Amino acid sequence: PVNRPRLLTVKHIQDVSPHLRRICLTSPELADYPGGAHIKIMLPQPGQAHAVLPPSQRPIMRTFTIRAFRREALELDIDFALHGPASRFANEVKPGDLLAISGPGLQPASHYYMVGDLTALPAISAMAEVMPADARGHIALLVPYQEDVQDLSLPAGVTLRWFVGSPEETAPLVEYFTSLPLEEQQSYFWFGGEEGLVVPMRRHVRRTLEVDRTRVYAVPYWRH
Amino acid sequence: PVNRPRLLTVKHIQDVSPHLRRICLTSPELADYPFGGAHIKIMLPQPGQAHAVLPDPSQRPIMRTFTIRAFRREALELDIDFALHGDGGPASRFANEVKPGDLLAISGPGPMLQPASHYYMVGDLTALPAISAMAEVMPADARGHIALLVPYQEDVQDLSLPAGVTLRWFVGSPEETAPLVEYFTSLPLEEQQSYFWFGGEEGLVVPMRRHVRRTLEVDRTRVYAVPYWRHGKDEEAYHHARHDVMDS
Ligand SMILES: Cc1cc2nc3c(=O)[nH]c(=O)nc-3n(C[C@H](O)[C@H](O)[C@H](O)COP(=O)(O)OP(=O)(O)OC[C@H]3O[C@@H](n4cnc5c(N)ncnc54)[C@H](O)[C@@H]3O)c2cc1C
Ligand SMILES: Cc1cc2nc3c(=O)[nH]c(=O)nc-3n(C[C@H](O)[C@H](O)[C@H](O)COP(=O)(O)OP(=O)(O)OC[C@H]3O[C@@H](n4cnc5c(N)ncnc54)[C@H](O)[C@@H]3O)c2cc1C
Repeated sequence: PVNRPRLLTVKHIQDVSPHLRRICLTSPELADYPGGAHIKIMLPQPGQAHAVLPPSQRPIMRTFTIRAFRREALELDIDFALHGPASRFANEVKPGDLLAISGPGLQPASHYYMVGDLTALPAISAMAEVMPADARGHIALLVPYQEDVQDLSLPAGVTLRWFVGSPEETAPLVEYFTSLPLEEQQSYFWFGGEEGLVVPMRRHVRRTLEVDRTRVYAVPYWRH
Repeated sequence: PVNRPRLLTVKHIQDVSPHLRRICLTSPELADYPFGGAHIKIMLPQPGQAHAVLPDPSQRPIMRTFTIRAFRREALELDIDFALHGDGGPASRFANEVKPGDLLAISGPGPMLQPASHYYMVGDLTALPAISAMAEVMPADARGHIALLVPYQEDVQDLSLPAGVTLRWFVGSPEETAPLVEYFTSLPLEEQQSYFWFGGEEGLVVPMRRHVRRTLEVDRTRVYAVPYWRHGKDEEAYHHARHDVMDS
């Protein structure tokens, strides 16, 4: 069973940003683990010592991004957008703690248009690491604090602009992204994160432009 | 059965170069297909069959090995790139005659790009889909050298690579390997934290693997040396020769 749930150990923790914590996880069971995919982390219910994997004892599940996966080092990285059960795991985390995770569930283009918040930053960073060096386009990020503006190495022709504001101030960013000229041929639209970012941009793209099913990734990561 | 053979249909065809044909295959059976550019077996009908008979051993299909060039789960699409030629064989016939709506049976995958700081890769058009698939997931600071042998100047194509990876194209027939081999043996190679990948025709893979075995000491796990085919021999004549090359 190569997609089974696995119990992994926190190797080390790191705060790349004030509200972005990178937790490294390890286990010999990573050797046959199946780019930037999403997993479900499985947390114990209140009262349980640990997640009960396989029915009223089932764990609480949240969806997250595989930030990085190093098979040879038996290591898997998950970045937590600090702010629920997942947030209390991310705050109280200590090395040695258990986290159960599920199995996993970027397109070639000339133009990349992306928008996200801090819950979409790991997906964007992972995608940046394998982005084609000649890529063109624009990335817009809405962070809650000016001190979570952080460095993100990009291809030379991709633009990056930060927007500091609360999840409700989807207004400077959305205006700016609706203003920019967008290519509808040989392009990839990636919208992730909060409720009020994915959907304004997704109707913006299927209003002003004719692009196909396959080249619009608009997935709300949560709902305020 | 997540690795069962699946019968796919051709969605569309595309010539990325005159002798490299990207066939895009689709099926709702691709939804649970496992996740770099792995190998697969394609199953073609025998001479007396109208179509492949998926698993009476008299109805076993002919098998060829090919690379998954790209795979898009959401779109239910899988890309295989065929090195066009005119020396015959069932896979060549499938690629030449291919129309949208044609069928192709495929196996499951049998990791390709290994973590390293230096990458040294050689191949021909049969290895270009694997090398392309591996190149587009290399880190931006990866380094190394890639040399390709193609039969015609028009089959040279863009492969965007990390800035630190050299790319050098050699035009010639599969007999004419000596310029490529001279050039690649002239390059200084890192023996630590490196991955060597040799694929394509036998007369590229074997001299390069021997060069690496003579002038450096690299563990076997950091050298890929798989001859994809052999000039003048069909897969039926070559299957066990190829096994004896790889286990040598
Ligand atoms: C495919 C996918 C990948 C994701 N990857 C990541 C990832 O790598 N890192 C990551 O941090 N998140 C990621 N998310 C988002 C993640 O699901 C949310 O952070 C999750 O809702 C928070 O879990 P929780 O148990 O702390 O909160 P929940 O109990 O689920 O939500 C409770 C409340 O928290 C509030 N809230 C305040 N700030 C936030 C916030 N930043 N995120 C969520 N809720 C918030 C909301 O009002 C919500 O109603 C991803 C989501 C998807 C769909
Ligand atoms: C791991 C692996 C991955 C491979 N991936 C690919 C891939 O992605 N794409 C791909 O095109 N091939 C790939 N190959 C090679 C492919 O299996 C051979 O080209 C195979 O011989 C093609 O079968 P055929 O039926 O067309 O020709 P066959 O019936 O095997 O042979 C007929 C004749 O044509 C010659 N010949 C065979 N193939 C070629 C060719 N490509 N160019 C010129 N002459 C040829 C033979 O030497 C023989 O004389 C791969 C091989 C391996 C081992």
